[PDB]
Amino acid sequence: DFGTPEMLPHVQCKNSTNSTTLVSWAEPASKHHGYILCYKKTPSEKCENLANDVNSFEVKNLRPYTEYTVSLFAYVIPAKDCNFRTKAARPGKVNGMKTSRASDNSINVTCNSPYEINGPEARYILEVKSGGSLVKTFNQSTCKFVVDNLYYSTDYEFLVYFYNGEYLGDPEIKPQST
Amino acid sequence: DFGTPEMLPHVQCKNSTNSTTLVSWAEPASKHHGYILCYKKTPSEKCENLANDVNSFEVKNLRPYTEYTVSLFAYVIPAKDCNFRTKAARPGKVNGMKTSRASDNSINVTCNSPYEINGPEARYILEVKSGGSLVKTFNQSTCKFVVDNLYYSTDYEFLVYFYNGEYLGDPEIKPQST
Ligand SMILES: *[C@@H]1O[C@H](CO)[C@@H](O)[C@H](O)[C@H]1NC(C)=O
Ligand SMILES: *[C@@H]1O[C@H](CO)[C@@H](O)[C@H](O)[C@H]1NC(C)=O
Ligand SMILES: *[C@@H]1O[C@H](CO)[C@@H](O)[C@H](O)[C@H]1NC(C)=O
Ligand SMILES: *[C@@H]1O[C@H](CO)[C@@H](O)[C@H](O)[C@H]1NC(C)=O
Ligand SMILES: *[C@@H]1O[C@H](CO)[C@@H](O)[C@H](O)[C@H]1NC(C)=O
Ligand SMILES: *[C@@H]1O[C@H](CO)[C@@H](O)[C@H](O)[C@H]1NC(C)=O
Repeated sequence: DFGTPEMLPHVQCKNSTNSTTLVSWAEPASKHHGYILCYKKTPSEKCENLANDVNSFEVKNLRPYTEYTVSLFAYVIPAKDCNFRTKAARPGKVNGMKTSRASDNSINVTCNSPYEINGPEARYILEVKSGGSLVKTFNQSTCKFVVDNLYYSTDYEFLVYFYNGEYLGDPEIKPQST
Repeated sequence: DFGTPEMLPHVQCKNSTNSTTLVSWAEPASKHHGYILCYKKTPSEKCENLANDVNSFEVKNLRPYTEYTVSLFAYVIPAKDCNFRTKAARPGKVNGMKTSRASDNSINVTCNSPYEINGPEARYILEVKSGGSLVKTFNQSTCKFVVDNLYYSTDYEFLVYFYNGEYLGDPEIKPQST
């Protein structure tokens, strides 16, 4: 109906930066208005000629946990797009793992996300070991752990794994004494 | 016309793996056929409510050298999609840089692509230094360099930079003697 959320014509957005753009549109004199800005990555179609007279094809080299759309075209020598999602895989290792003394018997552990997530979620698992024995374990949304109440002159190992909702990746291991 | 490249109905593609899928379609008894399989990443629209009665908006936190599409919706409190591309940025550092002796006065240098490309191309720049002086330079598509005819008992530094068609990133530096 008139005044309900409708798409706006003549929108400008080309004045971009490496990480931003300025989106601008016509100024209505008329009344008071609310707005919804919508955006997505423009994906480019990748086409290939298969072998003649084949019934199936294995599409390879796809990224894990990614939504894709396929279409087939035939020629002699309404059709809907087919949607699928690749299965999840093991994520990569965390980046920039830093182990630091917070106090006399306290250690602070920080890291940044892996580049390859490969799944629906993002969690950080920290294992704390001494002489190969599990001393403490933590599971968080943010890779900022405060590990306190440890023994005074002890060698500890800190193992941070990324969890993507389906898989645990390899740990980034860092030694740190008290 | 009849027999020219037309989109095929009833295509199946859901039996995926972490990096592949099986795409299958109806077997025509009729004649001999050629095929084009087309695919792309299905991008998800990200919508947000802006402030009321505004004329412009700065879309931030975008990836460098990425194509995007924007649309605006107004409501009281044919319109085309607007396409743009973020500008290029400095790529990241190369991964897994390995320096090895190929012979007595020969060194082999290998690395893998950075995670962040941020531009249209992919090239590897290798600088070879001795006592801070530039000895050799190479520019290649593949990060596999064979550095021969060096002096016999000399310390050299190998600096590999990634070039993305617009920017050079930071070097990965590795010492290697002959
Ligand atoms: C992808 O799946 C195969 C089959 O299970 C597995 O061997 C491979 O490790 C997987 N990749 C990752 C990164 O999980
Ligand atoms: C340890 O991290 C906490 C935040 O999680 C912070 O308040 C504290 O100052 C940090 N200590 C050191 C030594 O960085
Ligand atoms: C970490 O916690 C989440 C809940 O917040 C849970 O679903 C997940 O299973 C835990 N991590 C691992 C590695 O299982
Ligand atoms: C993005 O652009 C700004 C402005 O020139 C610059 O300071 C910043 O370093 C750029 N980022 C990269 C990774 O090139
Ligand atoms: C050096 O690399 C070349 C390929 O570029 C290969 O033929 C040669 O065997 C390599 N040598 C060593 C020591 O790996
Ligand atoms: C490397 O070579 C390409 C041509 O193949 C050239 O366009 C580019 O300028 C060179 N690299 C750098 C860092 O300029």
